[PDB]
Amino acid sequence: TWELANNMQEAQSIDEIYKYDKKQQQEILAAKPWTKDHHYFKYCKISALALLKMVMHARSGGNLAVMGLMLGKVDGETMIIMDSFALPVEGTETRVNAQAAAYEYMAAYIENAKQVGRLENAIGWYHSHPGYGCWLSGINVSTQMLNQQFQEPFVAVVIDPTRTISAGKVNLGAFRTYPKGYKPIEDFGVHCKQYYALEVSYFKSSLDRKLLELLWNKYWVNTLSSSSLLTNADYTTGQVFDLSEKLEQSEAQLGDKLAKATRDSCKTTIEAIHGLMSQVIKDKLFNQINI
Amino acid sequence: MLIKVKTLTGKEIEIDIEPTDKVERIKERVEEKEGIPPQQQRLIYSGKQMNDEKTAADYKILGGSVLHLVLALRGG
Amino acid sequence: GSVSVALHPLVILNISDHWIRMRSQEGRPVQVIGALIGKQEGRNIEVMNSFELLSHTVEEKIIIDKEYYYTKEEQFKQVFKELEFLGWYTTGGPPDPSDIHVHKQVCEIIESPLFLKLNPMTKHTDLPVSVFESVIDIINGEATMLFAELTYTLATEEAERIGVDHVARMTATGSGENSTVAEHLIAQHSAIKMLHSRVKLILEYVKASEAGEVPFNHEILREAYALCHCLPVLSTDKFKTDFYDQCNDVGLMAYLGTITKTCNTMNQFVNKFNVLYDRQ
Repeated sequence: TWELANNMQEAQSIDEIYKYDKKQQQEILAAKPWTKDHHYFKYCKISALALLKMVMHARSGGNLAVMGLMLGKVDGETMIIMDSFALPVEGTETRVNAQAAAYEYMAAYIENAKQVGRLENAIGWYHSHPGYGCWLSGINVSTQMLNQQFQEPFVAVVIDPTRTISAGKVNLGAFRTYPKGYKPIEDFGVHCKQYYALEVSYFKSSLDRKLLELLWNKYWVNTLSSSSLLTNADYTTGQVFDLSEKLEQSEAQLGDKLAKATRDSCKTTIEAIHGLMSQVIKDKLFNQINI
Repeated sequence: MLIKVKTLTGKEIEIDIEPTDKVERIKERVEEKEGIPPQQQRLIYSGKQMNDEKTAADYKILGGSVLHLVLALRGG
Repeated sequence: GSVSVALHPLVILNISDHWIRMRSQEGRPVQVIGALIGKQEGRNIEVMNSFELLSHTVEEKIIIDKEYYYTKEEQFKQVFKELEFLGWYTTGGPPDPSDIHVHKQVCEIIESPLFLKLNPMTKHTDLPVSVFESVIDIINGEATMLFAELTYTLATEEAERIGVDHVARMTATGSGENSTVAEHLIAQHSAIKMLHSRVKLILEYVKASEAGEVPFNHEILREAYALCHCLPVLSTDKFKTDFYDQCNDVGLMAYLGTITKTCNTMNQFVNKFNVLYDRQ
């Protein structure tokens, strides 16, 4: 009653994305929609479990560099990833070569997962960059060339362990690449024309959501003493600046983007009012007792 | 003579091999059918990489056990 | 007291993912069996990761096969070096005798295994997981394996908190029609309820001390008085002015953002109007 909806067994589309429609996957693979246009999938959604597994692998690597695979599927315009799987590769923090150990490891792990009951396939790979941002190098560009031109459904992931640890936010970067021939900012590197970037999103199930909320529930002091909107001021100002640029672009276009601008403005306003609401609730609870 | 090759992405290849054929020969044919580069194939048979020097001599098999091919994938 | 258990916020996610995978695959939720791996440091036991173990069924009983575990034990040794077998987990409620039977061959494999219980059908504030330690009875006859409940901690490395906050900020609230209010106003409601429970416990102790059930400990009451005198926090004029400035700023930020949603609806209305009642 207090939570109203609660959950005994009911779910929604959030829990629906975890399945394997064999006929649907077969027909999208056979139709091959992305082989006809270069500007295909721009949305990549990766589950939480894969994220933490990648982060732990990168941290266990230390100052050196690690490298592993990933598992998932593709659905329409979007890409779904929900598994991480590390590899036993070694090398200097500036270069790593996959020896025969990884070649015998990926196949063995795939067979073990198939025996377990897993049904997904290889979708890409993740490589850790210890310090030098998140950008594909020349050898990475060539490897992504060959991988996306031989194994069309693919995507690369680059993270920065050191900067993630120091700053406090993750450095997940999902990249697809433009094939050879199609020709039509120093941070991204020197091959900025050959490779581009993609947006990142996350999901979690109903059971995962309940477990995460109940585990994070042992954070009450920080929960009611955080006083947000005083820590994310720079983020909100940057969001408003990007809102202004998007609004200008939409106004120029009118002479759609307006829907995207409206959604972004709604998100920022919702965050601001949520911060104000938490502040008001704290003031009501603490400052209105004993006169 | 009717061997099957399954990759980790889903591509299925059906190839015909004489039992006494060399390993370079089978790579050459599978590159002809699909388009693999001539020197960049890793081939796995029953959880064991096929040695290039060791030519195939005894294929005591009619289906079932399948060699999975994988590409060299490396970064820096 | 036995061993100190160090649980990590990674095994639980693995169990939940496995459970949802099986529930979606089979439609009717079933029981899942896995493993637990980690480190043994003297009298301390810590869990790092967890991989599923294949289990067979014979008649009505469940049997853990040894060959699959033997093949998978050396496989993950390449990536994780100082990682060793600790125990296994399963989904369920109370410890049934089938748990004892399945734990028999686990004790056969490893002398003293741990046990993890996850209950997806929980309706209590306590942690759904539970850690049990195996005890061999001395009474003659059917020597049942006794489960001794221990305390589980929440030891975490540096990157746990940031990752859980990053994933929990969004939770796909805008796609499932769950309403962002039903997330924000509810997440802190539990914390407020916990603070209420703690204050209620303190008040109950103070009342009991007043009545005479508990002895007159003339040290806790001083702290209770000090806590009582610190309730009206920051009732100065500067704080009120700052709070009013914050409220006005957030109100203006909401005005700029309502004024654009209204404009977008305005644009969609004129676009639909220029086709119905006016040609071209």
